[PDB]
Amino acid sequence: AGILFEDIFDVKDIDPEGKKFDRVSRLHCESESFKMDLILDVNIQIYPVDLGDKFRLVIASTLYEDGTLDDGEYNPTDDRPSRADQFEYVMYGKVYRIEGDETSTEAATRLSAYVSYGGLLMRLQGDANNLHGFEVDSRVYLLMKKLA
Amino acid sequence: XXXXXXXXXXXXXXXXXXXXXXXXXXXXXXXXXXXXXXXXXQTVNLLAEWLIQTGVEPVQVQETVENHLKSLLIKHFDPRKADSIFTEEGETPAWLEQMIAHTTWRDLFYKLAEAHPDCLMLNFTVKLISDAGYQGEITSVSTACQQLEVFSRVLRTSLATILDGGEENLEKNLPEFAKMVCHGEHTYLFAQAMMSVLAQEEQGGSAVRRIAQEVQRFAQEKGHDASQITLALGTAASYPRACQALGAMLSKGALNPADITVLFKMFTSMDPPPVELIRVPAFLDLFMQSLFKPGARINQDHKHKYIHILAYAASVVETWKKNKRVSINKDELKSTSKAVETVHNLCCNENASELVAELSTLYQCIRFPVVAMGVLKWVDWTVSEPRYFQLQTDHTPVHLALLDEISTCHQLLHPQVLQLLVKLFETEHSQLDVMEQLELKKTLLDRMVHLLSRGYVLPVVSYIRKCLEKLDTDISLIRYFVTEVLDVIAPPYTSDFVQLFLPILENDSIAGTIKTEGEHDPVTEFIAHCKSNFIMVN
Amino acid sequence: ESDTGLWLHNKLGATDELWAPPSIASLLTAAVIDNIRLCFHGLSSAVKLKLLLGTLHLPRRTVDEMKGALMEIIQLASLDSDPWVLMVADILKSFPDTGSLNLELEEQNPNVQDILGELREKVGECE
Repeated sequence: AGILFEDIFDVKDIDPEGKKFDRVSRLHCESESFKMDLILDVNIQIYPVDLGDKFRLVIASTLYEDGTLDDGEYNPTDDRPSRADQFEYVMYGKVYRIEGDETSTEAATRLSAYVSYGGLLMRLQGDANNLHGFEVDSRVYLLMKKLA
Repeated sequence: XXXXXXXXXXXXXXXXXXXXXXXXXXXXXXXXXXXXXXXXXQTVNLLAEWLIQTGVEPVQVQETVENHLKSLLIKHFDPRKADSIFTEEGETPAWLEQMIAHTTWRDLFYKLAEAHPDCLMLNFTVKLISDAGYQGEITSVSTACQQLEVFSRVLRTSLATILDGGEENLEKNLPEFAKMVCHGEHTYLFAQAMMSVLAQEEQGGSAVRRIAQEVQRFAQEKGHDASQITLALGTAASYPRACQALGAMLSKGALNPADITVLFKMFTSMDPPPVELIRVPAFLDLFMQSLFKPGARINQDHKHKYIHILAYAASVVETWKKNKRVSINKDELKSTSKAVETVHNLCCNENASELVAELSTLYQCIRFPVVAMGVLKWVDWTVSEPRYFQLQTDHTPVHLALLDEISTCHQLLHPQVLQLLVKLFETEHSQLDVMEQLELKKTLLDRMVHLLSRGYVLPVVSYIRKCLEKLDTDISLIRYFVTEVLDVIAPPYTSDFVQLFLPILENDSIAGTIKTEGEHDPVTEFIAHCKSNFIMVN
Repeated sequence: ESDTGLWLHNKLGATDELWAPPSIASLLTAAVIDNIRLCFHGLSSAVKLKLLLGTLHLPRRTVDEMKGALMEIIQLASLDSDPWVLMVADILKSFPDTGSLNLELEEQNPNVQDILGELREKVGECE
């Protein structure tokens, strides 16, 4: 209900070319099943992620489970039940680029969606059947949750 | 009972079946019965050859242009929606006759276009190219090699082409051979297995092993982890843990000291492995990278283990008398170890007056081939540093005198030596004076003349012709090369050297070669000898 | 796991690449191989070929743990009518057992016979 995407990933690399920023690092992750790559900037301070972790990641268009489609204002007093209580790390940001392996004759097979969470970048390279919910210059959430 | 035809009689088949059983409303039938609204232009197109008889060219290029237009129409109006259906339906008189007559590029471009459908047409055209005598020669496509009967025979004819070619054709044919056999890694497995079974023989299998090693080098370039395939083909896997250590180390592409202690514990004992596990050239190249880079310091404790491993690689002999050894020797690897140790010390000390001082000991060292290859890689990694040419003695010929020593004492390194010299000659040296750049080029051409003196002549003169003709360098440099080559050579003259040395001399700066020679005559002697050799010059 | 044939076809079925993809030792665990062994005749030939070539990129100890299951996948691979799967099974049948690949590829194949005959003549005359 408003979810654009949902998959379980598995952390393979943490910022392998060196650590450019001390508080935020990027995670090179492969999916558990869908064969797709995800490069994710996460705050290590408030939410530490170690290598070899496994996490669920659910891009949702809104947190409110009815799909009420909020504007994006900070409402800390709204007691409408959101989906963020299932999760433990919610990032809001806009998706800024959907490039893909396309040709001027036939369709695109492998898509690559780009999304910035404030400044924290995430590239999700997968197949077009899984990234079809993404639209350029829309507002998405992140909703990751680590699990053993 | 229609009688409405201009030139639709040639379409008399499907008309006739629509003629006897027309019925209902035959408006479309009559309209297609007279849809050939022009004249007899199927015969007047044949009269276009009769008009070309009055034209400039009554030749076979007119029918070639008509067949090219027909091929462009058959590729433009290609039936891609029913391609596999039309393939799987008839296929008996059409594809057989087309592969009999017009098998030049038609079905090859058809299998280059889609190649996923039309398995009946692909199979029939592949079997007809198998019916073609020389091969597989039409199917020269990096993605149409996904059929085994095709790809095996294409591999066969390309191996025959390279093995009849030689060392000159080793540079030209090997990417055109390696783009097929590195396209799929399963095709790489098939090809390397064939390389192994052909290199089982000592009667000419060394060239097969060489071609396997360049295919493996191209696989390392393009992105394979093909060393595990290479070790799995080898006999090295009969002794498991050494080969597993080599597998992990050649999968990392770098030297681990603990891994070489694991190797060295297995060597220098009373049960060595068969020496073909260490003779793999990518492993010796990683040795040269980890040992003779001008930086990259080695921590003085497992250093002698490194030098002993390289000495055992490049030193010992054996006698495989029916897959067992009975007489090996180790009596020259102490000298090899001493030489490589002295050279690694000279590459570690990094003090250039000392490099001039111990140059007689370094000349003693480069009598050995592994030493000379290592010094060649070190001088490659030293001289090709940018902004190097700022120490200047006679425009720094010291390392280039080591190039002359390497070229003198050996002959197999000459392609790498020429590759280094033409890499430096193409490299524009910024921040130098232009006269100083020009004299640096004169020094490199002096080194190319020294390579020309020791036998290795034809790639050098071929490069000089290539840089006079294609993408031209300074003409004065070629004039200096001609001047220094003709001040040392004398008749008799082999016909290939005359054939290759003639057009650079006679075209484009005749006059500059003779200024003040006098006592021994200039190029005039070579022109006279060139008239006396050939058949007039032709 | 569940639907493991679809899982192999998902993680390995990108037919636009033909090499053994990396992290293939992290995609081949003994439980996953024992899931392959019952659904091996279902998945496509390209993914099957990726699988058979990826079984060589495992380390030696993991092959030495459960080489019997890998030999069972080899014996099921030798029965398939595909030319590539039959040839790669003929090469790869000796790798978990010995450590070395096969060199006797000569029987059951006129292709290997023609290539070896023509090339033994060519190598014999090109010394």
